[PDB]
Amino acid sequence: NIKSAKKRAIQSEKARKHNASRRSMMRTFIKKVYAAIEAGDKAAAQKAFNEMQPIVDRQAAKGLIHKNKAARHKANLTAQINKLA
Amino acid sequence: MIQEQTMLNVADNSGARRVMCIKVLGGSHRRYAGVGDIIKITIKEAIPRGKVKKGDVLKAVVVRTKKGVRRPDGSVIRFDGNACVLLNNNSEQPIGTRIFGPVTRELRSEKFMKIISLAPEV
Amino acid sequence: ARTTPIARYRNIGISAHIDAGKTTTTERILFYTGVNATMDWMEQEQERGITITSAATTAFWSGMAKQYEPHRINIIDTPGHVDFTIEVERSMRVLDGAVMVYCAVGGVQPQSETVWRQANKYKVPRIAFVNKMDRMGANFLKVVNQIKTRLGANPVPLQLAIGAEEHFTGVVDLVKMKAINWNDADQGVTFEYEDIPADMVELANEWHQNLIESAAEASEELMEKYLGGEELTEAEIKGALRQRVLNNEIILVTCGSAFKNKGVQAMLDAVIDYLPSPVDVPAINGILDDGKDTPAERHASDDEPFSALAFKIATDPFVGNLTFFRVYSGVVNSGDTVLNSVKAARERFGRIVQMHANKREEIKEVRAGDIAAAIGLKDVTTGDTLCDPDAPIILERMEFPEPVISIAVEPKTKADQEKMGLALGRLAKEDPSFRVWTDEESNQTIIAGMGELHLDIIVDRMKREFNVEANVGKPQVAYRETIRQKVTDVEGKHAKQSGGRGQYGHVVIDMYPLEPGSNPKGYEFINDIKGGVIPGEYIPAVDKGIQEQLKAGPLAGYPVVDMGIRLHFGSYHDVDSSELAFKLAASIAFKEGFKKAKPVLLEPIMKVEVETPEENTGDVIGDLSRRRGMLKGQESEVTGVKIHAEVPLSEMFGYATQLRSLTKGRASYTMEFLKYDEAPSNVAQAVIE
Amino acid sequence: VTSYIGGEGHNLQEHSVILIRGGRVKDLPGVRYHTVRGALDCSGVKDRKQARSKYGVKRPKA
RNA sequence: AAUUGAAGAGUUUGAUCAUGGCUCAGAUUGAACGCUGGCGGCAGGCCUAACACAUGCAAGUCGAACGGUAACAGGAAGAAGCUUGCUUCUUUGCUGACGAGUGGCGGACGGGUGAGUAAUGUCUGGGAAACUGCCUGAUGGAGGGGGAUAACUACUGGAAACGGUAGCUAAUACCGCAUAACGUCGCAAGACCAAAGAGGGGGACCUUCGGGCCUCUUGCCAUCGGAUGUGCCCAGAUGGGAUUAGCUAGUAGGUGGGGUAACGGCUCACCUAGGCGACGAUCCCUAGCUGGUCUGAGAGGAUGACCAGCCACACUGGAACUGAGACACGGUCCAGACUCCUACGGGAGGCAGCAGUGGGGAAUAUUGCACAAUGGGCGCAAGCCUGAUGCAGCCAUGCCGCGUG
RNA sequence: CCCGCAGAAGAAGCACCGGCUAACUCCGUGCCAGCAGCCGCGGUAAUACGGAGGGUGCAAGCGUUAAUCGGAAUUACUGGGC
Ligand SMILES: Nc1nc2c(ncn2[C@@H]2O[C@H](COP(=O)(O)OP(=O)(O)CP(=O)(O)O)[C@@H](O)[C@H]2O)c(=O)[nH]1
Ligand SMILES: [Mg+2]
Ligand SMILES: [Mg+2]
Ligand SMILES: [Mg+2]
Ligand SMILES: [Mg+2]
Ligand SMILES: [Mg+2]
Ligand SMILES: [Mg+2]
Ligand SMILES: [Mg+2]
Ligand SMILES: [Mg+2]
Ligand SMILES: [Mg+2]
Ligand SMILES: [Mg+2]
Ligand SMILES: [Mg+2]
Ligand SMILES: [Mg+2]
Ligand SMILES: [Mg+2]
Ligand SMILES: [Mg+2]
Ligand SMILES: [Mg+2]
Repeated sequence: NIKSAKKRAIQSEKARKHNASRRSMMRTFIKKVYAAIEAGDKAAAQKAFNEMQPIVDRQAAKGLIHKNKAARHKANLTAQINKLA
Repeated sequence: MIQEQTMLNVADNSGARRVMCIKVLGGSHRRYAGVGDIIKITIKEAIPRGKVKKGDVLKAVVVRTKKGVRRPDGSVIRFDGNACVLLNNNSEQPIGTRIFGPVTRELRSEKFMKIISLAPEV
Repeated sequence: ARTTPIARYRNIGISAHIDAGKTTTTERILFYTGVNATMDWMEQEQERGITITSAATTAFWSGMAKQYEPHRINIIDTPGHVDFTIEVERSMRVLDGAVMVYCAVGGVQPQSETVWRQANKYKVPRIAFVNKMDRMGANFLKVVNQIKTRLGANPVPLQLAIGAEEHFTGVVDLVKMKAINWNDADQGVTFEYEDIPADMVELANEWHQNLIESAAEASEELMEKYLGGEELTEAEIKGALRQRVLNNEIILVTCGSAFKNKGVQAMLDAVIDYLPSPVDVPAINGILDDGKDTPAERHASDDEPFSALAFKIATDPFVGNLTFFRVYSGVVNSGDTVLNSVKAARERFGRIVQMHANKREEIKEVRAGDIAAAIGLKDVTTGDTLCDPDAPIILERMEFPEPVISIAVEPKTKADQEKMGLALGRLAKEDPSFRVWTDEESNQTIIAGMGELHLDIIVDRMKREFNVEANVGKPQVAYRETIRQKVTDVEGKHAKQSGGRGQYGHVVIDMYPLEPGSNPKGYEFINDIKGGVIPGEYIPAVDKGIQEQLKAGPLAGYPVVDMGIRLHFGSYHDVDSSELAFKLAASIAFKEGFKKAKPVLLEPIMKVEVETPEENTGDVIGDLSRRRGMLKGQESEVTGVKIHAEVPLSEMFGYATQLRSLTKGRASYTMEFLKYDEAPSNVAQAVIE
Repeated sequence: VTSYIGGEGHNLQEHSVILIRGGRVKDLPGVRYHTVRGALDCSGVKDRKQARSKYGVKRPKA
């Protein structure tokens, strides 16, 4: 509507698209880790875990995931990666 | 092709919903109406709010027929349904104020201009 | 605040017979004034293609030759027709100038006659424009001659036409003696101010030399030099004729073809040239409040105490009530609190709008000699004066044409009944020439207007603007009943030997008819009782008894009228007889007496006065006769012929419409109740409920 | 609903617009309202002088 | 000192007493109508249609984040008609400043409304598992690189709303890399995470003579605190109905995954067969709650306008995105009802913001003024924005004075 | 808000007066026209209808209606009954 704080709309669209691809990727690494967990491949798990940790940790700082989610993920995944692996 | 009996879907607000043809105007022994001819109507359905009501009797323009329409070159446009727009008995002219579904360029008459201005297509 | 032009104000109204072009020409103006918007914008008036309500715009004319210091013209295009004449009474009371249009083919014609009389009624200065010069049968001078003969006026052709019908190319300013040439495209504008052609030199070498001589007759010293063959200067002629135009002793004629664009423009010039300013005009008459006269006067002055008249009331869906006015004197600023003198209530001005050709522009101030619409004013009807509260005055108020046609309307769907009451009410306050009332007897809604068409578009306005459709019929009639023969001693009796109060009554009377005597009564009760055959205390009830049946007689309901009754004989029991017992006997006495008295059905007759041209007093006379009507005189009133007749009401319905047809549209008439007379048998037996 | 028309004389007929006041009449059972003289189409009582506020009669020009 | 204050009368009967209804005197009102009408002060003013809405206004602001010049001014990489230091054209972003654009903060506040909500709310009182912009106390960071893009430019589509291809560019936009604890995960060993610059002035010294360099003011990252705000949990109290008595499958619990800022059937699979109800479940009907307001001696009854707190809603149904905060009154998407513009191909919109119109009604206001004060948004600030607010207009609607001698 | 200036000058209504209920007469009218919160006024001396004079009560307001509580111990916990 005819109020130049409509540029806000066009900005937040750029934002979604940004957040879109990053948060997509982040998730697809958290996907990879569980893949091992399900496969049983004890090595691949730590491989990816240690591969996703930097992503997840950064994304908390970037503020598109904010702190305790990053915490929780690697937290309970640790609690799973060494429950037989 | 519409003929007496025949249910039409209605393609405007007005409230009609399902409407039956009780005559085909335009000639002695005229058999079918289609394309964009006019027909005499009886209201079988009607909305609660409604401009028109059940048992009302009006006219209508056929705007969509399942047998469709030709145009030169040879092409054909068919629509899945049979649809008309309710017209005031005396002045023709849509009684509704919105159209729904496509209409065809054949309707490009003087008196049906209002129809094609509304209507989101062809 | 400041304002700008002032005194260069041209308040003119265009009006004429139907067609003529008195709206085409109005739009043409707007084009020419508006170098660098149809006045028929009503829905109904676009469908039908006719002016129904007077349409006001303002626009600025710089003068076609560039010649002029720019003037501000307030134009008002009005209806032709009749039916809505009110839209000219008002549209002629208020403004200063008037441009009478005429068809090059249709001469004067009946409704030119009416708007003419209305120009005189308010003594409004005027010029003239003969349009449609391009049409088959065009003849400029013929119309000129007709203005003189048919309207008994003093025309002065300020111009001359270059040919006629399909060969109509331009005009001759017979002051500046040049044949103005309007060109091809650009519709108007341009000129090349060409000189007279060889064809017309002899005619052109007239002017009606009694133009310069009609310019002469302005003042004698203005002609003394004319007498000495001194050619008067162009400037002192324009001043001269204008002087006399401004004095309604002369009418300049201009001609043109708005369709071909060859003409409208010269006429605009001619407006400022010869039509008044708001100051070349008599200051207004009026009264003070409780007190007496003094004309309100109120000189056309910005620095006088404010005073304006309310003509025309409307309602726009988005801004609410519009109330048009003409400011004669003083000034109103947005927020002033003026007084409605004729209602003894004050109003507070708020928003103000000037209809400006094609845009409702907003204004904060409105000076004298200007017109406008005030938004939001609460209780301002048409004809009211809006003056200064400290310097209070009633103004003259034009006249209200008074209806000629009446009709009963019922609201088709019983629900709408309420809504009718409202809408008829609204349309009423807008249009004072329309009226509505409820028949005091036979309770049906009745509307009345200035004609068949008038009523038509009123009803039509109900549907369109209030979604009330209602169908229409001929009003019912208030019949009466009486007896013909004086009937001798008829016996009404009671005797109630039942189970309680005795109750016996016996009365013998004569029910004799009367003549339309004593206004209130129409009913005579004689106590011609014997010595004391009935006590004088039971004599008030027998009277009361009879009183009861007179309300709806035995023939077909309807009031019983012109009756006399005499007491002669009766009897009682020393107790059993009673207040009631004789009242009932009277009831029985009224019947039988009534059955045997040869009853008859009365109908109401009108005293009808038709005013008509000498040409067809025969047809009118005859129709009156045809309507079962009785004639009683003819006077021969000056120019028409007052025709007097007694004709039954139930037969005068829709009279106006045919009278019009019989008399080319020139024929007033009037009626009021006179008496009740015997209805012809066929009538009576029909009137059966 | 039915409503009383107090005061001497009145107009009022088939299509009049009026204003209902509330107030019964211990003589007309089922009549539980008064008509308010002088509001809308209902004219005031003619020539009334005492208690004109009721019966909607304006002060007779002192 | 301080909630210290309770009246009866008329009417049933021939008369009486009792019973018992109806009625009246009091106070109060966001009132209306009728008659009448002088002023002022303070206050109140759509109780109905949460009905539809023309028009204007109600959210902007930073050039001290960035490329910048279209306009406005001055200064001009400097000039005429000559009116020789007064001008108005043509050039220059120089400086003031500033249209559009990227960016930033705000748009989640302020203001409206009472539809929904009988307990997903509210009031009182408790509680543990949470996040929190701006403002703040404290500790350290503020290294070095990289890929893009609006604007712009060349073509090009529309009636308009909007744009379409191609090419180029800046940053406190964006993304690696380095750095990495009193931070996150971990028993530990260990793993792993960030960011940004910009201005005012200036001795030397130095200079592609732009600056470097010094200094001062701001801004950026990180963490633990504080403050304010919010989320979540329990208990009691918060209308009428039994001519509503049964209700309940993610139902009630457990386990384990997932999930959120956070606890939790919040979610999912499996397992137990539970959970609620006459101390009123369920189902119907009505309703925003409280502080309080009116009445009353009190206890009670009645009530929830104006002020303030809390909740909910933003044409209707639904949905997420952005973000510290929304599932967003003047944002987005989808559907609906409706209206409006169209050059008929297509487009646009939601006054329960202020003012105002139509409509409903017994009934309720001006399309006013100003940011001067108070206060909010951005800004270093000046300032700009601010229909919050401060005032004025209209109506005896109220309360209080005063007059009309 | 202050001080000047003119001149009583620009500024009084509404309800009520049978009992409850503060305030009485004439006249018109005659179970009519009408009044009325309740009882009840009106069918020839009407303090009750309508006008008038007089009076009582309020006063820039007065009435009427609508509405809540009171009176109502008439839902009675306080504080009633069969
Ligand atoms: N041939 C021709 N026709 C003309 C000319 N001027 C006007 N007309 C026609 O007359 C017809 C009616 O014109 P119009 O302006 O409506 O006249 P009017 O005065 O408004 C009729 P009303 O009385 O209802 O207002 C139009 O068709 C118009 O074109 C003309 O100069 N030539
Ligand atoms: Mg997010
Ligand atoms: Mg109205
Ligand atoms: Mg800028
Ligand atoms: Mg509700
Ligand atoms: Mg790193
Ligand atoms: Mg678990
Ligand atoms: Mg878990
Ligand atoms: Mg009690
Ligand atoms: Mg919504
Ligand atoms: Mg909005
Ligand atoms: Mg007394
Ligand atoms: Mg008497
Ligand atoms: Mg009396
Ligand atoms: Mg009590
Ligand atoms: Mg009891």
